[PDB]
Amino acid sequence: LRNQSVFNF
Amino acid sequence: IQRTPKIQVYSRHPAENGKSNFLNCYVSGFHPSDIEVDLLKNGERIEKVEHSDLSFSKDWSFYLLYYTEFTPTEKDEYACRVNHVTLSQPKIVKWDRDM
Amino acid sequence: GSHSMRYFHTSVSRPGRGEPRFITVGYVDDTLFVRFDSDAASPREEGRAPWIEQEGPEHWDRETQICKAKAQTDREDLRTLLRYYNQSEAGSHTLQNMYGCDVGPDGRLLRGYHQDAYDGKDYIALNEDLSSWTAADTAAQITQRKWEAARVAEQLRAYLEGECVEWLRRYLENGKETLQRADPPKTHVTHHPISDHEATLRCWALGFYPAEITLTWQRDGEDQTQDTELVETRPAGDRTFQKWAAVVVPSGEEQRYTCHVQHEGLPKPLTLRWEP
Repeated sequence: LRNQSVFNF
Repeated sequence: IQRTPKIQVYSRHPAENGKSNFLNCYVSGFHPSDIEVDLLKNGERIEKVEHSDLSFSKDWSFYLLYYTEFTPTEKDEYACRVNHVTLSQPKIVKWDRDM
Repeated sequence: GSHSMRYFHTSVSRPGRGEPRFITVGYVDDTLFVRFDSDAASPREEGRAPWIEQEGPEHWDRETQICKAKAQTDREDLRTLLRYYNQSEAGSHTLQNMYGCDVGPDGRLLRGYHQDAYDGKDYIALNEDLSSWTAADTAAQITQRKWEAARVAEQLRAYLEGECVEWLRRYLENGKETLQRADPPKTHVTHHPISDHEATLRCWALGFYPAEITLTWQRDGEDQTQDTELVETRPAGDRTFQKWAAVVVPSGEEQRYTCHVQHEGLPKPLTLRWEP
């Protein structure tokens, strides 16, 4: 199951 | 900046003349990911060769498996031909049923 | 015994040839179970193992949506990195990310991972504490400052210790037939006279799973670490792996050499010699 969280550099 | 591929050519099962098998060309340890791999039969490109999905090792270098079903004979020669940005010319590695 | 789940992601820009290609794959140990490719006819998270096929349509929509949103964030991040490294917009660049968890035989968390690389080099990694970062350079420190301000490590820790471990446990149970079966290596030693002064001894291991293995040669009971040629472990294409180790021996001294094989599938390490 993937992590649904989104993070940008 | 860049890492040249390591190349291994081998069969899925031990080679037996006349018995169906798979010819594999495993390329690993390379960067960047773009790479051209051909499987050769008596120096000519085998058509419809399949390949695994791009993945990479702990050190970020990439690896791919290229494969085709084949029936080895005594007289047919097989090889893998690789081109990558790190190579001035295509690198050919012959299938040696002992490697 | 111990198990891992990992998701791998690669974005490769190609200026002048459309948008970056995005490919992501998921593994449990050495078994691929899902893939997503932005260049596919209908890009979606696709099952690649029988034990994942039981997951419902809701599951596949969830994973597909995450892949599509990760492909977009990666395109944005590739633009960001051009700025951080003062680079031209003309060249092709690569962004890689790997995250996941390791569990023991008891299914308890051993360690969590979340790490990124730019153009094949370390960029930023979540430390083992799941609370602090290792930035490779002053460009990654900009991302570190942003990620500390946004408490990203806390969000990652919650996933790695929660969903990651529970779903790894679920997949190990659903796939117990294969994921929890070790296939020991099939072994043999070959001999190739090179000349009349030297010969090659090659020790083989075939048909094993998982990929982790140790093959070593000894001469009179002493490890031949420097004089051994070891090929990288390689996939056979039937889930199993292969490996060989070779030594160049002085003619007539073959019986002084022994090959040693260690693998999860073996209750005891194996000792082999060239027969006859």
